[PDB]
Amino acid sequence: SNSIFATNRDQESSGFAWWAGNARLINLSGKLLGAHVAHAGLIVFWAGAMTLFELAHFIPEKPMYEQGLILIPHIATLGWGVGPGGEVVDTFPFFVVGVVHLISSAVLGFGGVYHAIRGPETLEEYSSFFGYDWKDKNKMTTILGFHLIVLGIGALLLVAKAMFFGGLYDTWAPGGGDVRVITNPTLDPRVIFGYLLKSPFGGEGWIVSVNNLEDVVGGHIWIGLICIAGGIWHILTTPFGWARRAFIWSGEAYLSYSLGALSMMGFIATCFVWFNNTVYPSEFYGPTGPEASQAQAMTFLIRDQKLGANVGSAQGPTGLGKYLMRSPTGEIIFGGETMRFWDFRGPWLEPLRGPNGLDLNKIKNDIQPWQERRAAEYMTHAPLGSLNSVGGVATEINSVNFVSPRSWLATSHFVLAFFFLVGHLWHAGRARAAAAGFEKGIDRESEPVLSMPSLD
Amino acid sequence: ERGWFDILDDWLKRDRFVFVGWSGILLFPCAYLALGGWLTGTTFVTSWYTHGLASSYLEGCNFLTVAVSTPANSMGHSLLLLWGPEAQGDFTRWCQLGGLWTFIALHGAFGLIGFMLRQFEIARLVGVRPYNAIAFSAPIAVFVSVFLIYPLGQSSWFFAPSFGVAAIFRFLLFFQGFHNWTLNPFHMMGVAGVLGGALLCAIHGATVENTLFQDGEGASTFRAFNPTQAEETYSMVTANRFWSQIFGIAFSNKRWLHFFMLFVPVTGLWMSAIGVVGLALNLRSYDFISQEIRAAEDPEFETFYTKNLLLNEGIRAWMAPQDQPHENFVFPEEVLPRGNAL
Amino acid sequence: METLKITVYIVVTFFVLLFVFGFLSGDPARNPKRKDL
Amino acid sequence: GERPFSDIITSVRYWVIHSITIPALFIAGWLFVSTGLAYDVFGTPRPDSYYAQEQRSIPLVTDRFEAKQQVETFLEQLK
Amino acid sequence: QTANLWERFCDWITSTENRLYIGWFGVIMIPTLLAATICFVIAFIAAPPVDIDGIREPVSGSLLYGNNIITAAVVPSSNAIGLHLYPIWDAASLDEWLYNGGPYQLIIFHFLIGIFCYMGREWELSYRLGMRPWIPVAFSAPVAAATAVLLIYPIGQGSFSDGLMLGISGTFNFMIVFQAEHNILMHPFHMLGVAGVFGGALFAAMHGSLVTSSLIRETTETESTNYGYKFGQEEETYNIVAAHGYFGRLIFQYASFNNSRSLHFFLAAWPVVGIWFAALGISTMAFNLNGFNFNHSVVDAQGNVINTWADIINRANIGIEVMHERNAHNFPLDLA
Amino acid sequence: AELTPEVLTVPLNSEGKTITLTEKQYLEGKRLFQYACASCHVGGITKTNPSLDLRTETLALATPPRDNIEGLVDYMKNPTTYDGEQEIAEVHPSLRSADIFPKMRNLTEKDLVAIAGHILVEPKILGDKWGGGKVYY
Ligand code: CLA
Ligand code: CLA
Ligand code: CLA
Ligand code: CLA
Ligand code: CLA
Ligand SMILES: CC1=C(/C=C/C(C)=C/C=C/C(C)=C/C=C/C=C(C)/C=C/C=C(C)/C=C/C2=C(C)CCCC2(C)C)C(C)(C)CCC1
Ligand SMILES: CC1=C(/C=C/C(C)=C/C=C/C(C)=C/C=C/C=C(C)/C=C/C=C(C)/C=C/C2=C(C)CCCC2(C)C)C(C)(C)CCC1
Ligand SMILES: CC1=C(/C=C/C(C)=C/C=C/C(C)=C/C=C/C=C(C)/C=C/C=C(C)/C=C/C2=C(C)CCCC2(C)C)C(C)(C)CCC1
Ligand SMILES: CCCCCCCCCCCCO[C@@H]1O[C@H](CO)[C@@H](O[C@H]2O[C@H](CO)[C@@H](O)[C@H](O)[C@H]2O)[C@H](O)[C@H]1O
Ligand SMILES: CCCCCCCS[C@@H]1O[C@H](CO)[C@@H](O)[C@H](O)[C@H]1O
Ligand SMILES: [Ca+2]
Ligand SMILES: [Cl-]
Ligand SMILES: [Cl-]
Ligand SMILES: [Fe+2]
Repeated sequence: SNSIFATNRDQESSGFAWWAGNARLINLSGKLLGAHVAHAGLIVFWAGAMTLFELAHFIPEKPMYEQGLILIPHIATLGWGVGPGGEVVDTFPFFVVGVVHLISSAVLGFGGVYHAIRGPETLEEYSSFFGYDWKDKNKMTTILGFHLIVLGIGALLLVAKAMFFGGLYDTWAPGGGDVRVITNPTLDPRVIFGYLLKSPFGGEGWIVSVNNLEDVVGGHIWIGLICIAGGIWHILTTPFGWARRAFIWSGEAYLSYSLGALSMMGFIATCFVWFNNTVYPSEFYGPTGPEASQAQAMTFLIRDQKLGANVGSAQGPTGLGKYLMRSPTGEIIFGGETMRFWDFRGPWLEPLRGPNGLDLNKIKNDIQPWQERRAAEYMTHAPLGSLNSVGGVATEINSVNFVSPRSWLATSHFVLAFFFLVGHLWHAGRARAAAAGFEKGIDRESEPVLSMPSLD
Repeated sequence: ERGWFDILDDWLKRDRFVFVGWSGILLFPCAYLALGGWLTGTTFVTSWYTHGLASSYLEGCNFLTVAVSTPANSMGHSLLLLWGPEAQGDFTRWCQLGGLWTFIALHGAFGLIGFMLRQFEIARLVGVRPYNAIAFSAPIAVFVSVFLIYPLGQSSWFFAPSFGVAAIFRFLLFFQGFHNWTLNPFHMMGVAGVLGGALLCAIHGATVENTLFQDGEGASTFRAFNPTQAEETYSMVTANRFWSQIFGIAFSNKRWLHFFMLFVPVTGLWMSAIGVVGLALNLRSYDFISQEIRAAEDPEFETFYTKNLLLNEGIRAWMAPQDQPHENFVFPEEVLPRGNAL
Repeated sequence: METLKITVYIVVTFFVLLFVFGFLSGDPARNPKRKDL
Repeated sequence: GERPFSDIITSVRYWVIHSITIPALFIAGWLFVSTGLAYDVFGTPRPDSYYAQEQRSIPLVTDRFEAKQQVETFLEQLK
Repeated sequence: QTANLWERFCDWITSTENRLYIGWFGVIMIPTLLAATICFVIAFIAAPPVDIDGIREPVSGSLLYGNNIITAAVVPSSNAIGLHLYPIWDAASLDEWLYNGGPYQLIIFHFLIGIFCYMGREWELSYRLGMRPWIPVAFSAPVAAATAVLLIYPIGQGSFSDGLMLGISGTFNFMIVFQAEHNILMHPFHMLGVAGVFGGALFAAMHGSLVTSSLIRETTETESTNYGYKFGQEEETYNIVAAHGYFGRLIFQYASFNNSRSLHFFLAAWPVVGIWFAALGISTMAFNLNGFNFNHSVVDAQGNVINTWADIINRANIGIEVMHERNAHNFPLDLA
Repeated sequence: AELTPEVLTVPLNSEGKTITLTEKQYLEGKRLFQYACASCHVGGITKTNPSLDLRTETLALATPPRDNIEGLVDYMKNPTTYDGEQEIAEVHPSLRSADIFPKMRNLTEKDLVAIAGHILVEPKILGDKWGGGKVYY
């Protein structure tokens, strides 16, 4: 009664110290449900509260990327609130997204707190549907299937937005970036799955190279159907013998598999926001590193050519062209250190590119002021800056309060992906050792090495 | 009738929360003044008159940029005593002249002596061998060579390290640009001892923790240990087999293992101290003569060694006017070495 | 160069297949304790 | 042989004493700065006292034994 | 039978009786580490100069081409290649491949695969031996650091020509340029790294000295005290209560470990976490989120900058910046 | 040293008329300069064209003269090349091109005067460091 150890919420009952206390939940399906739903509330809370904070701080006439925004860029990329060139025409859609997430987080938090402290601690006595045993392989694949179906619907919501509810922001739209309705999504599997077999190295870039919204939307049509089909599959089947023999079947093992999965996705997202300027439009996120470096070469090409330079024939100090040179396969590219960035592609630059690379005739005659503007802007918003948000190279003096959203998003998600790989190793190794029965140490009376022949 | 010395010895060595000892008579005042001097200086004291630098919270610096900075080069190696001929008893002028630097360096030195003496004294009273004291000789060699011998070989205390986070980073880059200190094999042995010591720390802790015997039922395994137990808490035999098969060799002797954990970082720090003693005299490992002969004759010959000297030349030319203000360097823009565009 | 490329592709494929089929071959049961895994 | 810190800092007597002494020390340190006394004890320039209005040169000490009088001269050139 | 012959192979691969454990991770580790080592040794001795910065300015890295052990390196692939994969079979000739820094890519990619498999192999053998599984978690710290400087940093900057150069002086070149371009000394993750390795060395010496200090007398005055411990003996070889009694008096009682399991967890955790943060420092400065910038942070009443030590660091950084790769920049900002 | 009325007194026009800025004016000018200009003109240089800086002596030799409030205010409405021959509002932020440089959209006459006063006062404080670049950091 009046005893501190009288509950099962201590090391004495559970075998786990307070600093591993959430492991006490492994076999308490009800409270563990509470923990998960409450945690979902925290995610949704942040999405809502952070959007309202961003909107309250938002000056619509400054670029988003001058304002430390990462969520409003996500909403704008879906075509909400913006017009030609990414200009903000209406902030109310940002407000709605923020409010509805914040209100929804209250419902999730309510259910989480209920299940965590007031509801039934285990679900199995209460419901055969919601109860589960981690070692019940069929129940596990059924719950996986439910969530696969939910994820497929989610992918089809993006498609629905792109095709029937206003479209998406298209940085590549002919005549300038603009919101565009996608009517011909790419369904050809040779294109969609071709992305998955591209090398991740330079000039290829695996799926990070996706460069048009038709492929994006068609890809999500495929992922939607694949996930719904796989979900139906896993509700109607149980694991084959070869799978049963290959895997560890425990809650901690399943957690470890998902940690390895999320780590991989985190590293992928890091590269996506660093290199891709289609689903991360530079109008909202700022230029990529490659983009800003190319924009500097473009800027001084324009300036020096205006002064009378023949930029095609100008030999730089090394013997390579000061402004223009060849890639290792012959394409005409910008010179200087930005020779490394010749795989870059962006809508302000492509009008100057022909079958042989950069076209000297177009460079001499057809560079428009909006291209000079965009190159100057992007050169001066390169994703370089200090931890206290002093923009520029590390030797820059204080003045410009700037760190690119691309740098914030790349660094955070590398840090997170890395620790999640560590978590995968931790929990995968522990799940193996626990399934085999030696996660608490070596049995003194049955030490395996003592029964092995010496090595020499 | 015992005798006042023995009665004092009794009281000094009483088993209390903070052991005092004879060594504490030296240790506690000198450690307290060194620490108190650093906190006082970094909170309130400028470096305007010695360095042309702000250096305190009072002036607007933060924890990374505050320092107690060295005296001006014109002070030479003056002890800079409060009552000495420079400050002449004026506490305010003493602070403005940099007296807190020698205050901290000298009380710090005698405090470190007091601490090593404490290690000896406690070991003798408890009855253990004084290896902890012996290992501490490495921190002492580093402090003495870096904060005392190095400036004593140079023109003045000005070129000792200043006591601050960013000030120390400046000291690192100064040693790169002027001494090419990374090229010095005594620094390299120091690096090996520090990184090798950290490696030994990690691998030994990890090995013990993953060869534990199951001595309890808890999934958290810390509770299954008793300090008075006779038995090893982990399997040396299983650990030895694991590393033998993974890496090719393994410890088999626990005593050697733990001596080696002392030997590696202690020896490394001792070697780095020797190199700094050379740098006190500008006896640098600055160049490889054969490389310079070849590069001077052959303008197509380039190595990472010649590339780093160009960086050093940049460090010296661009940092010296503000870093050595007593020299009154004026380097017109046209003489500054620099590559294309930058 | 083309012969080298094919050779390396085969070599890489060979070792990767050994790794995948190896770890598929009932690896949980290859431990000194509970082998009914 | 002395009382554990956890007994001391969870006692009413400890907090009666230190509810006075800790704020008092905090306020005295505050005033040490806000009255400007910290500047004059340690000889730290106020924001308007690093340079005279016309010159933009550092008052660096160059004389070991008359450094005290040299600082005193650099300070008289401010006002 | 195929299934029997394959099971015999699996039993040999995973055998706890091989002098060096092979295992399934070892099936990948052994060929990749051999390829990387052989290429590295040959290149370090004999490779001709390499145009690291893509400006037709080849840097000599090998011993036979005028280097010693301290200056030699295997030089990164050309800036003209950037992040493109440059295998031997994409070159017109070995001569071209060598000029452009082909060996570097072969070495680093085989090495990285090899050390990741080395880490998995540490998990694997621990599983075969009935050990607990987290030694590879400790090794993940150096693996993460190697991956940061050989893979993540060049990806972020768009070129393997900016990855760690494989030699002693090449390492220093990488470090000095990095300081100018990221102010890594002013980055808190590098500071945590330093605490990790300074603290790891300190705690190694501390732990080593305390155990050595309290060895139980088991030898005569002639022989090494090391003979007082016999491999595999059941009893502890030092008096941990004596060791704790010393260290608790050296500082104070509750600052000292009496639990050997807690003590050894701390010894593992401190350097490992420190190096995790070091690796994350490089891996996030790879995307140009750089060290603290307090350049001109202190300003007087009129508006004059009052320099701090941060500003003196900045002057050294500028000197490095303007001099490095002195023929490679044509435009005013070094943006990668 | 202090930010005095004398330091804050700058040429209003080429004819020799002066204006004494308030401390609030100067601070507003500094803030607005950071908001709209420092991405290219930090420290008095010009990142996208380093040949032209914001030094008073450079502004004095521009056509029309830009070393005074009215000259700088006019420049922020209708910028020209250094010789005055060509209008460059299409590639330089100005009130005339506030449609394509949206950070100019809400700037009042008072705001332009403040920005102009910051540009003229700053070299009076910093000397050759204004427009000096990294050599003077
Ligand atoms: C995402 C964060 C998170 C979540 C969702 C949980 C959830 C849970 N934890 Mg874990 N825990 C966490 C982080 C988390 N924890 C961390 C960081 C640590 C290390 C300190 C631990 C250490 C730990 C231990 C040692 C134990 C748990 C236990 C539990 C479970 C029972 C809690 C209980 O009985 O408290 C009772 C507490 C109260 C009744 C106080 C009030 C608690 C409520 C929930 C606060 C709600 C606040 C919110 C603003 C209300 C909004 C209302 C509105 C929506 C209407 C529960 C499912 C226990 C368990 O496993 O039980 C079987 C257990 O023994 N946790
Ligand atoms: C994906 C995560 C993420 C990213 C990329 C960003 C990015 C940004 N934020 Mg947001 N934010 C986040 C999550 C994130 N935030 C969360 C969780 C909160 C709730 C606290 C907020 C609340 C918030 C506010 C209130 C504000 C921002 C602002 C910003 C901008 C300025 C950032 C800054 O100065 O940081 C400074 C950097 C630090 C403080 C460094 C933190 C270092 C951590 C502690 C390292 C942790 C390592 C790892 C996680 C732990 C490992 C431990 C190990 C033992 C396992 C930048 C765009 C600012 C803005 O400009 O808005 C318009 C702003 O005012 N954010
Ligand atoms: C995945 C999350 C999840 C899961 C698996 C459960 C599961 C359960 N809940 Mg809990 N709960 C949750 C979230 C969840 N809940 C949330 C968010 C709240 C706050 C509203 C609650 C508040 C709550 C209370 C107050 C009670 C339960 C109870 C129960 C048990 C009986 C439920 C039942 O029979 O419904 C039958 C099914 C229906 C009535 C139809 C549900 C249709 C829903 C409302 C709409 C679905 C639309 C769509 C899928 C939602 C997407 C949301 C997404 C955008 C985030 C069962 C174990 C009961 C219990 O434990 O009794 C002992 C109980 O009294 N839940
Ligand atoms: C959340 C997603 C998810 C999860 C966790 C599972 C989990 C499972 N699936 Mg299901 N599946 C899913 C989605 C999912 N599935 C979807 C959406 C579909 C429809 C396409 C299916 C269709 C499906 C079938 C037909 C089968 C499974 C089966 C299984 C079981 C064993 C699978 C296995 O061995 O994987 C590990 C994968 C391998 C062993 C194959 C080799 C893997 C290579 C070497 C890895 C290469 C990865 C590469 C580097 C990363 C991307 C690059 C690439 C694009 C080039 C396991 C319970 C099996 C089962 O028994 O079900 C009853 C089974 O037969 N699934
Ligand atoms: C462990 C105690 C201790 C030690 C070793 C030191 C050491 C030092 N102090 Mg610190 N100090 C201390 C405690 C200590 N201090 C305390 C408690 C305070 C606060 C009051 C200070 C406040 C302080 C200040 C303000 C300063 C110092 C300074 C110094 C340095 C110069 C000291 C000096 O020249 O003394 C000289 C005096 C002696 C050596 C006394 C020796 C007495 C002899 C042995 C008597 C011999 C008698 C003989 C046998 C009789 C013969 C008779 C005949 C007729 C036969 C030196 C590093 C100075 C400094 O750091 O400058 C940078 C400085 O300015 N100290
Ligand atoms: C279990 C547990 C836990 C956790 C918990 C959690 C995590 C919870 C969550 C919770 C939640 C998640 C909650 C939420 C809530 C929310 C709300 C309550 C909201 C509201 C809103 C509002 C009210 C709004 C308003 C508005 C509008 C409408 C408009 C705009 C403006 C404003 C904003 C004003 C812990 C850790 C403690 C531990 C112990 C156990
Ligand atoms: C949306 C989109 C798209 C599409 C996409 C897709 C269609 C995707 C798919 C994807 C996929 C389809 C994926 C998959 C993956 C897989 C995986 C990831 C696997 C893994 C595996 C594992 C992990 C295994 C392991 C193992 C081994 C190896 C040995 C034995 C044992 C075990 C089993 C453990 C695109 C790009 C067009 C564009 C953009 C948008
Ligand atoms: C010099 C001198 C002297 C002495 C003085 C003294 C002895 C002083 C002391 C002083 C002191 C003794 C002071 C103190 C201070 C303190 C402070 C200022 C603190 C702060 C802290 C904090 C801020 C914290 C932080 C943190 C950490 C660190 C970690 C965890 C987290 C946290 C955040 C909590 C005499 C008179 C003899 C003579 C003349 C000269
Ligand atoms: C994303 C790409 C997806 C591509 C499609 C992937 C399909 C994967 C099919 C997996 C087939 C598994 O095939 C599996 O191989 C080996 C072959 O000995 C068997 O492994 C067997 O090895 C030995 C006997 O030799 C036994 O000790 C072990 O218990 C047993 O499992 C599995 O029992 C068999 O089922
Ligand atoms: C109409 C009378 C002529 C004198 C008054 C009008 C021009 S005044 C003139 O304004 C210019 C910017 O517009 C500046 O270049 C110049 O310095 C300023 O004096
Ligand atoms: Ca209990
Ligand atoms: Cl270089
Ligand atoms: Cl360039
Ligand atoms: Fe040990």
